[PDB]
Amino acid sequence: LPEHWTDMNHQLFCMVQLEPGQSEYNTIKDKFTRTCSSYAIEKIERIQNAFLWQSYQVKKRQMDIKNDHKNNERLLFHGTDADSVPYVNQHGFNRSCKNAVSYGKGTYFAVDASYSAKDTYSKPDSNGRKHMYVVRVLTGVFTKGRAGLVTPPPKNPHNPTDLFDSVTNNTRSPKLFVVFFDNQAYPEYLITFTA
Amino acid sequence: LPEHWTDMNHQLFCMVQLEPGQSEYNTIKDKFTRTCSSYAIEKIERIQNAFLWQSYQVKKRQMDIKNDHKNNERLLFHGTDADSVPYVNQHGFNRSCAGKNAVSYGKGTYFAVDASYSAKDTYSKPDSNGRKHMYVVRVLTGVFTKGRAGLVTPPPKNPHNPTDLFDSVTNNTRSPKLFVVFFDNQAYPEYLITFTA
Ligand SMILES: O=c1[nH]c2sccc2c2cc(OCc3cccc(Br)c3)ccc12
Repeated sequence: LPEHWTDMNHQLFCMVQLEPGQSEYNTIKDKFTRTCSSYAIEKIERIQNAFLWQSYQVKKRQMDIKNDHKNNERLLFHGTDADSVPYVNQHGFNRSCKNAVSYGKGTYFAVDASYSAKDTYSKPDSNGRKHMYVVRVLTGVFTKGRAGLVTPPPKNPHNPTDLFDSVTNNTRSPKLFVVFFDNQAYPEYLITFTA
Repeated sequence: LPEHWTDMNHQLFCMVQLEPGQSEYNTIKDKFTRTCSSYAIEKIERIQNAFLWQSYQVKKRQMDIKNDHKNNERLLFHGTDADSVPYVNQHGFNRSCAGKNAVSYGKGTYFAVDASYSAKDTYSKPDSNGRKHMYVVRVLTGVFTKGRAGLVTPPPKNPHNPTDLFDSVTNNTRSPKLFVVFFDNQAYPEYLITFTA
């Protein structure tokens, strides 16, 4: 388990509220304020989920072998409703769980926090609180998505089981990625914020 | 990787044809013929898929820790069409590709206790040469309950703690004949039986 995690008294799941003004909080807040500087941050939590981390790291090691390079991970954003937050913290992102799915039936992740900050995604709750994850995503080798995909396309129609790792809206200048498998995304931080 | 697998000389995938009279072949044939005595096996292949095995074994270890001393794994059957076999061999069972079952206990991947169920033409569709295809699958059934057609994940054990889930669902908890799983890497395709009438 990562060095920057804090001790969990022999437990496997903890949400740790970050200390404002320390390097870790500052780094995550800056990623958010790059595009969401008009919002108000209530708190940032580090998600320490040993099981989800384990499964994700196995997939990363496999994708690093398959792709023969270690440039397969991106840090992306995911806005969701308050009622989904406990599920994501414990189980991560589930493609089987309203919004447009124009690039395929997977879990969507934004390059810019401002996109995930839309009320359609980070739905404000009874109190006006909005919720956005900072997510480690194994985007790997990607291609343009399209409606109705249930997996990424093959890299070559001649070898139909050798797949792209993810899809995007635009390969030259991506603003969203879609992944189609359990444990290709690790929810690393939860930002609680208002407009 | 299991020590009795063939050496794949650094390759990550291969299908190994088994020999009749070996215990490994005979136990699978016996498990199949217990309910499919009218069909005849062409061949049995051991599926050696390093990446699927790694991710499955991680999930098994997690479930064994979480459930504390449950037998979490069952050996079940899955009939499918020839067009799906390359994908399953490489990538396993994808709930997003699964058909609606004639009796639906949820939107997931279905596995049968009896080979006879998987042997129905509706699952193990005969190909253009009359070959039918059935996997023998290690499935992490864990702690289960009776499913419902509307499920896209197993239900919670307790409605006041919605994130603490059953591992799988079944048609009948007293006499299970099918199980449904809703997550990737909860089922390892271990053998492929090719068979005919
Ligand atoms: O942060 C997100 N959270 C959630 S919760 C349900 C969908 C999304 C989403 C979709 C996203 O893209 C959907 C989409 C799909 C097609 C065109 C355009 Br533009 C945008 C991007 C980010 C998120």
